[PDB]
Amino acid sequence: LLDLQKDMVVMLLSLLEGNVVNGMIARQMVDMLVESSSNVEMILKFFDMIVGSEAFQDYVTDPRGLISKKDFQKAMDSQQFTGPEIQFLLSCSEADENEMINFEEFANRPARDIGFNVAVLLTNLSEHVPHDPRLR
Amino acid sequence: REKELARKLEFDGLYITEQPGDDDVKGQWDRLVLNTPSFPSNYWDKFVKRKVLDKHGDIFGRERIAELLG
Repeated sequence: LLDLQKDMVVMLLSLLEGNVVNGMIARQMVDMLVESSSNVEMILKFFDMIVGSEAFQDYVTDPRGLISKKDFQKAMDSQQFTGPEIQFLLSCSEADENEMINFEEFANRPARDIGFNVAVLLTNLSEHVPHDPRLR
Repeated sequence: REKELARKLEFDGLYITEQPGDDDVKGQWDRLVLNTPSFPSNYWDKFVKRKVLDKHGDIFGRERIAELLG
């Protein structure tokens, strides 16, 4: 899915390769991204993630290859992301041993470049259709 | 110096973040001074520390920065 998503956004960029000045077509892309912005919000909160390797000493509660789902349950959550996606993150930990959270296997969710891609798309949308509101 | 360090924390928070060692030399003596109550001796916005907890404190402990400060 990541692959597919990657090449997908690639086409979306290839579409923009012709674009420079306030492109009509790029703007229509902006508009669809307006319509689908819910989904962009979803995928991006997925992009908030390898982030959790930070959790293993910032809020450590064992440092023996294991940590309880509590000090990191109210760490970074205690300053942005919905805690629903932290409980989602407990499933991402796959309940290692039991309450304890596994470490490096979190870092795989690779996909990095996708985010580069969309980022490029964004930053370039900022440029393809310059000096504009809804876009930014 | 007061304005200096203070505005530095106001925007950069280097002791929250980009801390000096003996490198970034000026700050080595300057580490200790923040701890003191009377750091803002004469800046005439002498309340800045609480703005500092107001901004950089959310990233960390709100009172852990106060542990550094107030």
